[PDB]
Formats: sequence, C-alpha cells, structure tokens
Amino acid sequence: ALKTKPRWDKYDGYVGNYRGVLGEDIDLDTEANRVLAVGTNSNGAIVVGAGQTGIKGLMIVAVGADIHGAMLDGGINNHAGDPQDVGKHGEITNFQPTVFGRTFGVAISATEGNVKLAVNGVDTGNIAYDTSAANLKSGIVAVDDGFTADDFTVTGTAPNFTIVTTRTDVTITASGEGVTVTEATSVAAAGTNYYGHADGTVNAVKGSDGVYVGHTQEADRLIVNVKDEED
Amino acid sequence: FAESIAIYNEAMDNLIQLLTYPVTVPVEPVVQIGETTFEEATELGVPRGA
Repeated sequence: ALKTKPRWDKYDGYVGNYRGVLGEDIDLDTEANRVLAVGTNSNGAIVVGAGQTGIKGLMIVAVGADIHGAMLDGGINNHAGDPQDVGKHGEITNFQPTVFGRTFGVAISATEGNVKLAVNGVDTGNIAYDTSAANLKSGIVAVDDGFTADDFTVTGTAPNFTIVTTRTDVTITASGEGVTVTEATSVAAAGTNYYGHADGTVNAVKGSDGVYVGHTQEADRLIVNVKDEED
Repeated sequence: FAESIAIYNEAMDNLIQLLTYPVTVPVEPVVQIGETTFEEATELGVPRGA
C-alpha cells in the first residue's frame, strides 16, 4: 500500500505485560506508531524514556490516519491520563528502530578557504574550512528563514561535526565545494540486540544508558525480552 | 398511697412503652464489607481482579 508500521504480534497481557496510564501527552508526529522504550515517573504513570525507575518495558501507541495520511488527533490512548499497554515479553512485527529529530554528519574536504551549506535549499553565509563548533551553529542560524538557534544543536571538531535537530522539517545539505553532508539513517538489521535508552529511543547501540529490550531474528521482527533497568 | 403514686406510675408506663422493646434475638451482628472500582480499558491488556 505505502508503509508498514510497528505492531505487537504476540502480547499476552497476564505475564507482567501491564496496563498503566500515561504521565504526559504522546506526540502524534514524533512518537505515535513507533516502538517507545518506557519507564514510570514518581507517580503510577507511564513515561517515554527513563522515569524514576529506569526503562521497564516497550510501548506502541497505535494511532490511525485519515485518507490523506494525517494522524487522528481526538484519540483516547495518547493523552495524559489515558490508559496504555506496556510489554516485557512478546513479539513486535514490522519492527523499526526509533529515533527523534534529524541528525546530519558534516565533514570538510577543503584544507584552505571557505565552504557553504544549504538549509532547506537556501545558502548559508561562508564558513572557514576551520570554523569553530560555535560558528557552524552561528552560520546555520544566520539566515532569514525563521528557525533560529532554539532548535539546532552542534558538536564536533574542525574536520567534522554533527548537526542534531528536534524538528523533522529542517534539512541540511552541502551546496559549495569542499564539504560533504550525510543525514544519519536507521533500519533494522537481522540477528541484532536492540536497546532502549533514557530518551525513549530503541537502537542497536548500547552507549552508557542502554537497557536490553530484545533481539530481532529476521530484521522485520523483534523478540521482546526486557532486562528491566535497576538501581 | 395508690392515689399519690398514680401519676409516677403513669409517667413510667409512657416512657417504658416509648423507650423499650422486648428482645427476641439476644445477639446482633454488625459488619464491615469493603468495595470495588472500575478502571479504563486498554486495547490488549486486562483489568485488575476483585
């Protein structure tokens, strides 16, 4: 048709897969129809990411869409205080990793002079082949497009940087010679261990906070078996 | 004396028949029962017991 989207295939509901209530509203553009790593806050309530307890399960907020492909707003399973289902043991099919915003690797091929990047196709002010991480931020912010500093993050050292963003509607590219840009990408990989994080993302990498949530088999599936986070 | 006691007698009768009843069950129970609550439904999981 056009897209498949993650769903519980096996979820029992008597074996410590549990009902709770949300502590917060779920973002329908950013968090619905995704595999969310979840904990509980200092009240009885489900939160995306590490609450008071750390990660205790996975949640899929299943939401329909209109015939034009937008999410149905008036749902009863996605606002604060709505009831939701959290799984520790089960299978998720049409599985995909979960990531928030956009992130771009920038790297400079030039060893002298200046280079140029485009934000949503409009060109940035010139930046040195040795600009500071502070001056990629200042360059990228400084165009009359209305995004401003408030929704960019930058980190790196002169040869390369990561431009992170919380929004989906901003795209970085190269436009001048002497610089290359790749958006990061995530897709499920067969025979891999997946890991929930304090953000609520589910990824193949355990950093300093990753809590094992399951392993895939064939890439389109996840066998969920949450090694619950502990103190 | 049956003339001087007559009003005391009548008063005690009216109070007795209004304050008192004959017992036929010498012991009476009183109980404390507890309660139940609903919860809101989810799509996959199940409610708590009662």
